[PDB]
Amino acid sequence: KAMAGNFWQSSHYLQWILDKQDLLKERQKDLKFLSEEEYWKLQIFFTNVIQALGEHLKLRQQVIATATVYFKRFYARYSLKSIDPVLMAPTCVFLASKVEEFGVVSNTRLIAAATSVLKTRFSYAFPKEFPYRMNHILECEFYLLELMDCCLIVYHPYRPLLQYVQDMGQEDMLLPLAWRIVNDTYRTDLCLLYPPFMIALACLHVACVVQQKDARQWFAELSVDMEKILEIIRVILKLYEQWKNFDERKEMATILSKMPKPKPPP
Amino acid sequence: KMDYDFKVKLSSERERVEDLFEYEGCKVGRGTYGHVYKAKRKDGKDDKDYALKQIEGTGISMSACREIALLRELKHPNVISLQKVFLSHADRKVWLLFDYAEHDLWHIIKFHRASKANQLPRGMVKSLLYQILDGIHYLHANWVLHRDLKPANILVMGEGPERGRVKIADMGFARLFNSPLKVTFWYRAPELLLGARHYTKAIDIWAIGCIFAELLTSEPIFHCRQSNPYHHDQLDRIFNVMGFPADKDWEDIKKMPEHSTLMKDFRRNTYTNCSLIKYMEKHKVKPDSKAFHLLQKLLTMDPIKRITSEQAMQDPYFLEDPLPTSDVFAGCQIPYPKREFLTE
Ligand SMILES: CN1c2ccc(-c3cncc(Cl)c3N3CCC4(CC3)CNC(=O)O4)cc2CS1(=O)=O
Repeated sequence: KAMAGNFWQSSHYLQWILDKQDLLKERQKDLKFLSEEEYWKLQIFFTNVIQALGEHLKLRQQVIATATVYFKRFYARYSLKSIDPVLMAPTCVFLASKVEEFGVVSNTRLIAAATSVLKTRFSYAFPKEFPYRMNHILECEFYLLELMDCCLIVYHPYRPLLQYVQDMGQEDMLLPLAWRIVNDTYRTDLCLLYPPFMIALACLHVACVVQQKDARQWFAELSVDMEKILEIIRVILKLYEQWKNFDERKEMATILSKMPKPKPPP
Repeated sequence: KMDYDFKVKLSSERERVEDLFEYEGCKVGRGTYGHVYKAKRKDGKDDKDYALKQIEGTGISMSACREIALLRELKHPNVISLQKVFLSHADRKVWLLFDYAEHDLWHIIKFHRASKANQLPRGMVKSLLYQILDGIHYLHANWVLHRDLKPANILVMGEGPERGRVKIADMGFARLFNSPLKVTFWYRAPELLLGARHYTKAIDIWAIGCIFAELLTSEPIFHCRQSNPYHHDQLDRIFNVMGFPADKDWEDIKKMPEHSTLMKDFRRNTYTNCSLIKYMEKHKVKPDSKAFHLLQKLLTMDPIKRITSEQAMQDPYFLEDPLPTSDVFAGCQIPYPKREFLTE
């Protein structure tokens, strides 16, 4: 609820809506090792790790989403070789959990969650157990906060989506499907490139198309750039074709070995 | 597994607090929050003073995390501004840089109260009140409660570009589950003393009413002698001042968890010759003045009948001569001393 109406003067909007061409220029560092295709498969993979960590810890979706955005912001600026993403994922959950006020994730419960999720749900990708102890989380935490320029409040599409479906008066029919599409958009770069309400709007439109709901005049009655909303729809429709043609479980061991490795100290 | 080149690059470029600021011997505060210093910039780009707070403890606690999160977003003239955050990796200490505020209401009120035996600019009180209301309104519009408003936290800028502007500070950023259930109680709303489960905008507005009455009289309105939320003697003073609340004045008081304790401990008839009219009349504030009427709306016992900050700013008290000024000192010479330094 805190800062709900301050988006247009927020640190999210003023620093962390990136230019697409700047994003891909910094990405070229890792594209010497990975293909563009392999790079998004890695992005999809680690969005699922962070999601699994969140479910295990019983965190609400918005906390999980702030965590995912911390992870995306870090690797948008820096190489995959800089900090092991296996360390960064639980660090992002840890920090995100601490920004919200209702409850705290303890040290032993964080480490036990990382250990258990990787062994039980991700043993296709990881043969060895989670090797990092809590002091590795605490050290990584300092670098993460510092790289994000202490920007912790993150706006998500869930809140505007709820307001839009309530406005249509079709909460029962459309909200479960549309909410699930917002979840899926975190598999892409969309949260680094568009304001949350536009992502919300694109997800609602796709929900209406799938369920054959005619919301043409309701969408016309909005005052917003539709061309940009169309750009998001195309990213969402392409993500489902990516999903179809991608066997995460069969491919991700090989792709994680192609990742550039952190150089040790000589 | 952390890349070495990435590591030493960041270690080379990292701004360290001890290189950037002179603060040796310039400690001006020490408490549960940590240690505050009056700092000056070593690479002399400006000659401004800054407040340097080393946060209590190590790492990033929930308190630290939320203070950084919210201050990183908040921006209003009457709320204190976080200029920068230093993370010291070796000792794991967090430093926050702020604009330096020479005075506060605790030190100002204490100076007048001290000199009264052994509010000199006209319109100072009103200006302080309006700016306190303007700041708190900005927070409340962003669903940020303060949760611990008091004269020590209402800061006032000294000589410089922001001369006499109020700066709210020390927001209660971390409270578990937004709960007061998880020592002085003079600024605490009666619902908190009756076991209210959660902080509210109204609880803050009550605090503002107490401060206001303190600015007008130089005494804390609900002053009291020194775990659980119920405090008998604190409630006794509120009743001596305000009267005991009639059933019609606060219908929902029966819903409060400590209501039956109140009934057991207190009798209405004890406070029959007690009202805010009578208290303020003894301290030479007129009960027909617009200043008194606004106060009574702020110091309303039932939380649902307390005015909001946005309605308080709109009061005709602020349209009566003298008008509120941006400089609370009204361009006049500031007769208060600077902050004394401290030891370690
Ligand atoms: C001696 N006192 C001093 C000293 C300095 C200052 C001061 C001067 N300028 C800017 C700032 Cl941000 C200052 N703060 C306010 C915020 C605070 C640190 C000190 C206090 N609680 C906290 O969590 O952070 C205030 C006060 C009131 S006091 O009576 O406690």
